[PDB]
Amino acid sequence: GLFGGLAIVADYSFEAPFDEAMTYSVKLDGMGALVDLTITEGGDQMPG
Amino acid sequence: AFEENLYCDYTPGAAKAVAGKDVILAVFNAAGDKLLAVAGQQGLTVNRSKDSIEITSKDTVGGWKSKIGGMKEWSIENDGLYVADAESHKELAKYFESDSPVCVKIINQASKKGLFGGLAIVADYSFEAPFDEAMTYSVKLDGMGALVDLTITEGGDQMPG
Amino acid sequence: AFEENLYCDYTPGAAKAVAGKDVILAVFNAAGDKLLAVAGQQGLTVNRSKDSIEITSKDTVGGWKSKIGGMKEWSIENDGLYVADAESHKELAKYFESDSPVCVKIINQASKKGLFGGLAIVADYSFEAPFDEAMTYSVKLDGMGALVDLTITEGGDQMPG
Amino acid sequence: AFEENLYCDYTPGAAKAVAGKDVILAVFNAAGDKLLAVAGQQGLTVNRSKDSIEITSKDTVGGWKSKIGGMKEWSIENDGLYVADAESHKELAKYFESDSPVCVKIINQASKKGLFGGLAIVADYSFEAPFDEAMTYSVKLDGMGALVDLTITEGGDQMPG
Repeated sequence: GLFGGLAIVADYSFEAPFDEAMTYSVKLDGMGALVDLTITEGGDQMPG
Repeated sequence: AFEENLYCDYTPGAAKAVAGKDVILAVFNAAGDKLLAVAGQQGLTVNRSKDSIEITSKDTVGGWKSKIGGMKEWSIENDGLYVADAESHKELAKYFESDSPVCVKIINQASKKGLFGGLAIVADYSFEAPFDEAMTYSVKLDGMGALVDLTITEGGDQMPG
Repeated sequence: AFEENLYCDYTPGAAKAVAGKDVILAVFNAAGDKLLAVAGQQGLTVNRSKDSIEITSKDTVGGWKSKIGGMKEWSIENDGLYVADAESHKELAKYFESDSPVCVKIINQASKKGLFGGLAIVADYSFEAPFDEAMTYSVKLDGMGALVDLTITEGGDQMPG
Repeated sequence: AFEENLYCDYTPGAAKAVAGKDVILAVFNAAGDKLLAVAGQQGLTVNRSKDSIEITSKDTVGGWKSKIGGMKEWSIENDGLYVADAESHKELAKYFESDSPVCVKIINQASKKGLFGGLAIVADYSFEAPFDEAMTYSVKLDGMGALVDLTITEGGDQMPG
């Protein structure tokens, strides 16, 4: 793991041109602190 | 499509891609009985943003700012080829002139599932006519309230016809 | 074969060459139950390429830039004689008309071994009819994904029937 | 063709080759009542191509990029001897001047079968006059839309005259 934290979904937008595939873009602002997992133990749980 | 799908994995598990041309924007006419897809669509943008307000104070510990979520907005931008005789364009012009809310819906033609639905106002309706290209329209509608997300809500699968 | 093979040797250790006429391209039909060899092929080309990403930095020493591997893709180009009544050509036309990703494979008729196989789209399908020779057809297919190499993979040896 | 045809096989199984003599390009006149072939044809090419959309992301695995089919387009190139007094060339010139779409088709005049047909625009109409040989012409037609395939669809077997 590299980073972790608690965020709010500030932006969640979509695009769909007629030449390409439908795309999404999400932007999350920080709630409080972001823990940098590269300089601490733990936080190595892979998705699944 | 055989040899036990040794190389050509024909098994469908997920679309994992949606063509842009399959997602369209439609509006409800003045009576609302008919759904009309605006003619000559070539682009579509759906914006959904939420404001964040800072609640930092002297008792905040950790050296990181504190924020919380707030209000939400949504707006839709569409554009493409413009033909004045199209029924959908006439409906859009009537909505713009009469200053009335318009019911809009973003749907997926291929998957036969609706995506988003809302009530908006025609904020912008502009046209451009370059001499070496085709005349084009661009419309922008910002919603006057909630935008129901039909992906996580059952129903809302009606389509133009 | 004898005189202790003093002048001519007959020991099979390898072939040292594979005649191009012995290797052809085959396509699975719409249901994929049959494998059809394309009619009247004359030339075949299989292209496989992998992108390279440059990672040179100020920490790099020795005076040589540093590169790493990246994404890889593949395509197949096949040309030959064209007959409109061939079953393989009819299936290719049906595939081209209606999207319909195609499961193709390169195999060796003489060695009875399959070489490559995978899914692809019919990107190009063109014809030429000069007045001094017979009609020629050309087809170009780009891979949707992995192209399984049957030379180093066990299995994949079904032949057209 | 007897003694069990031990050396002379006359059984017709397939043409296996179509000479360029039998393949011609024909166009419909302004009224469309009479279809006529282009005078002095010498060479013909038909190009049909499909776009590929890359959909590679961080979710794909195996080291191969992912692509899907896209749009379609087609064109026809035809070169040969120019006879300015020919009715076919007069019709082509009228179409080029009046910028009206032209209906064209490809005919296998020997097998009495049609191959392709559709609407097109005359993008190029050029003539070269070397002092050694005859003065020639070249025409390029771009498709306005669908180029239907007569080899897999019934009908489309009308002939010039």
